[PDB]
Amino acid sequence: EEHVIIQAEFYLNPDQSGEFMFDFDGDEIFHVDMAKKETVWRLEEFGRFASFEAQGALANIAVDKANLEIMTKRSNYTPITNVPPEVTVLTNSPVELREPNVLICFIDKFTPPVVNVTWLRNGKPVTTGVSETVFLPREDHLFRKFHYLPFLPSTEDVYDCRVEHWGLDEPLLKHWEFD
Amino acid sequence: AGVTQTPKFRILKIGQSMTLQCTQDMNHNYMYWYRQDPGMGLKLIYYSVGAGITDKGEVPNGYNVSRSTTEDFPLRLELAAPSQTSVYFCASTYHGTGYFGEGSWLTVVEDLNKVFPPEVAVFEPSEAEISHTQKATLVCLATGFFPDHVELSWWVNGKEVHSGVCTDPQPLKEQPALNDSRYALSSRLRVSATFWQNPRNHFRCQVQFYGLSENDEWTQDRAKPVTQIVSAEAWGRAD
Amino acid sequence: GDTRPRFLWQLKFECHFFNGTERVRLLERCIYNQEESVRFDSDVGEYRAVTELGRPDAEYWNSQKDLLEQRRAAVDTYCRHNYGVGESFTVQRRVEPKVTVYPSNLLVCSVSGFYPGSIEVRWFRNGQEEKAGVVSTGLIQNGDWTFQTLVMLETVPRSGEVYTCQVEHPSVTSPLTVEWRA
Amino acid sequence: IQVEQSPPDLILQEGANSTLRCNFSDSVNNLQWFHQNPWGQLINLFYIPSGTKQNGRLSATTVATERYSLLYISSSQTTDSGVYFCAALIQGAQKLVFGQGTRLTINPNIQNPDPAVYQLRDSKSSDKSVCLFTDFDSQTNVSQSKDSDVYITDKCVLDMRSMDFKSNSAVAWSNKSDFACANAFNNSIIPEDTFFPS
Amino acid sequence: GELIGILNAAKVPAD
Repeated sequence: EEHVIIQAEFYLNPDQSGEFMFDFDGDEIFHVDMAKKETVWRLEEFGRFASFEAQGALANIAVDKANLEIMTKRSNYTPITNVPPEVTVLTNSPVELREPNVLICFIDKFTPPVVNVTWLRNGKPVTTGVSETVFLPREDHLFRKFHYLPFLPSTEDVYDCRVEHWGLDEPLLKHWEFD
Repeated sequence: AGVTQTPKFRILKIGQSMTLQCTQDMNHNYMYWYRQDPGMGLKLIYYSVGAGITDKGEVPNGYNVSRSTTEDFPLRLELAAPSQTSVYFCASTYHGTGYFGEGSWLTVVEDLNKVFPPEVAVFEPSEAEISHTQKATLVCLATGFFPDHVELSWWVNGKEVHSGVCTDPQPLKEQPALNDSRYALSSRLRVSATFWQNPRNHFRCQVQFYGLSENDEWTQDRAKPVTQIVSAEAWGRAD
Repeated sequence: GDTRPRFLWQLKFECHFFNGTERVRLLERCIYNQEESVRFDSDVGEYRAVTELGRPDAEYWNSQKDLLEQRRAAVDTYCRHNYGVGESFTVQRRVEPKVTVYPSNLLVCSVSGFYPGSIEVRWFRNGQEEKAGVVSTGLIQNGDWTFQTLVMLETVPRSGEVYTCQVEHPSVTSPLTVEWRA
Repeated sequence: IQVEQSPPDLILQEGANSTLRCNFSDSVNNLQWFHQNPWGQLINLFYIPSGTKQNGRLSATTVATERYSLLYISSSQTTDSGVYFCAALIQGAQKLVFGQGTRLTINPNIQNPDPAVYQLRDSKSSDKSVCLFTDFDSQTNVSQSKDSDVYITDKCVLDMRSMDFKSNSAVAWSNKSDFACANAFNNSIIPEDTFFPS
Repeated sequence: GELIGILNAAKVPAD
C-alpha cells in the first residue's frame, strides 16, 4: 500500500456522545468540537496549511445518531461487549533527570469510547499540564487513545496512569518510575 | 414531488412581514433559500445542513429562517424593505441532484394603491395577413398591471391551446423611468386562415392576475385588485 | 461509578492511496457494536451487506442513483482532493530522529521524536556489524505525529571497544551514527 | 470559493450544436448543470461528478481531476433558450453554489422569410389597434421604441406544430394618433422588402 | 488554506 486517510465517526447511544474526526496513517489531523462546533486541529500548523468548514460533518453525526437508534431496534437491542484496553505507558524522550519531558499513556485496543483517565504523582492526582487525544479508529474497530502529562524527572516520584473502563473490574494503574 | 414552495406570488407592504414555506418529501437534509434579481445570479440568503442547524448565506440580512424538521425550511422576512423585491427560490439535495421549487415572486410596495389588475383586449388578424400568408395571427394585449404576476393562456372552443402560441416571457414597463411602472404583455395565437374564417370557432385570451387577498385592506374608489381572471374573446369572421 | 448496556454505531470512510494517487480505493464502512454490517468499496462499485444486519441498508442504498453516483466519484472528488490538500504536511512531513545510547550487561539505542514511521537501526562493533541478539521493542506511534523505538544489544563490553549505533531515516540524506565506549 | 462559466452569451441557429463550459475552484465540487427556462423555472439537467452522462440531446463530461465540465447540446431547439448554470458544492460547507450562467438564444431557422407589418383591430370597438411585424427571419432585430409613449415588445417565436412551421413576430401599439403601422417599426432595422398594407 | 472535503452519511431506511 502506501497511505490512508480515514473519515471516522461514531455515535454512542445512551451517553448521547459523538465524534467526527480525520485520520491519516493513524494520526489525527483534526476533530470537531461538538460542544463548541468548531475545528480543532491536532497541531496548530495544520490550521495554517488547510482550512475546513464543518457544517456537513455536524449533520453527519445527527444522521449517525438516527441511524444508531434504528440499528439498536433492528438488532433486537443487542448491546456491545465491553473490551478492556491495553494500557502501556512510556516517556517522550530519554528521561534525563531535571529536564522537561513528557509521559504518554497509550490506551489501545478497547471498545466503548469512554474512559476516565487520571495521572498520579506519588498517588496524588495532578491535572496541570495534561492534554489528551480523542478517540482514534483501528482496523478491528476498537479504539485508540492518548494522554500526556509533561514533567520534570526526579529521583523521588512514582507516577501511575489510572484508566477506568467497563472492561476492567478495577482501574488499571500503570507504574512509571525513573529506572 | 420534488420541492414545493408557496406563495408563488406575494405582494407585501413596506415594513410588514411574511413567511415563505418550503417543503420537500425526498428526505433531504440539505436545504437552501436563494434570491435572484431579474437577469442576475442566484444569491444565497440562508442554508441548512439538517434539523436544527442553520447558517448565514452571502446576503442573510432582513431575513430569518428555521429548521425544526428535515421536511421544512420556512424563510421569514421581518421588515419588508423595497430592496427585497426579488424572485426567491428554495432548493434541496443531499448526495447528488439539486432540486428547486417553482419559485416565489415577491414584490414589496409603499402601498397597495400601487397595485393594478390587467386590462385585456383581443385583436383579430388582418385581412391583409390572411390574403397573403393564408394564415391568421390573433393578438392579446394585457395592459396596465402591477405586479408583474400574470399567467396568460389561450382557449379555443373552451380548450387550452399551445400549438400556435407565443407570449412575451418578459413583460415591458408602460413607463420605463417610473419605479413601480405599471406593466403590459402580449401574446400571439396564429392559426390557418380557414380555421379563423369558420364562425363556429371561438377564441379566449384569459389572464390570471395575482393581486390582493381577502385580508388586505382596500380604501380606494376603484375595485380592489384581487387575484382574478380578466379576459377578452372573439369569433371567426367568414369574410 | 456503575452503569448500563451500551449501543454504538460507527461510520468510517477510508481513502487508500497506492503509488502517489495513481491507484485509489475508497472503503465506506458501517459498524454496529464491533460488527461491520454493510460497506461501499469503489472497486466493487456498490454496497454489500457484510452481515445480514446490514442486508437492507445495501438494498436501499443501492436503489438510489445519486448516492451511487456520488460514492463512485468519491475517489476523485473526495479522496484525491483531500490527498491534494494534505500532501505537503502529511505525505511530506519530515521530523528527524534524536538518538542516544546507554546501558540499563545490555545496550540501548533510543531513537525518538521522528516522522514517517519507516526506520532502520543497525548495531556496530569496531566497524563490523552485529546481527546476533538485537532485541527490538518494535515501532511505537506516539499519538502526536512522532514515533520512537528502542534497540538493544546483549554484549558484555570489554575495555577499549567502540560500539556504534547507526540510524537511517528519510529525513536525513546521511545516516545518523552515535558511538559508545567502555 | 468559485465557479467560472465559459461563454457568457451564445446565439445559434436551431439544429446547431452547442458547447457550454464551466471551470471551478478546488474549494467546490460535485458538479451539476441546470436550465432556467425563460419563465424562470429551474430545471436540473445532470448530476455529473465525473465522466459522461447523456440524455437525449444533452450530454455532459466532467473531468473531475481537472475541474471542468462540458455540457453539449445536439440539434439545439428554440425551446432550449434561457440561461444555463453549472452548480457545485463547497467542500465541507455544504453550500450549493452557482456560476454566472450562459444566456442561450436558439433562433428559428426561417426558410421563406416573408417580412411584413399588418394592422389588427380590437374585436371590441374598431378604434383600438395593434401593429404586427411578422415573418422576418432570425437575423432581424427589434428596437425598443424611440417614442416612449409607444410600445414595442421583443420578437417571439411561435410554432405552428401542425405545419412544422415557425414564425417570429413583434407587437407595436400606442394610443397616440400620429402612430401608424407604416411607421411603427422604422425605429428598428427592418428587411429590404417588408410587405406594407393599405 | 484549501478546504478539506467530507462525504455525507447515507441514512438507513426508516422503521
